[PDB]
Amino acid sequence: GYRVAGYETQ
Repeated sequence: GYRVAGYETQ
């Protein structure tokens, strides 16, 4: 398996 994530203003 794997994991992934993201974040951004607006």
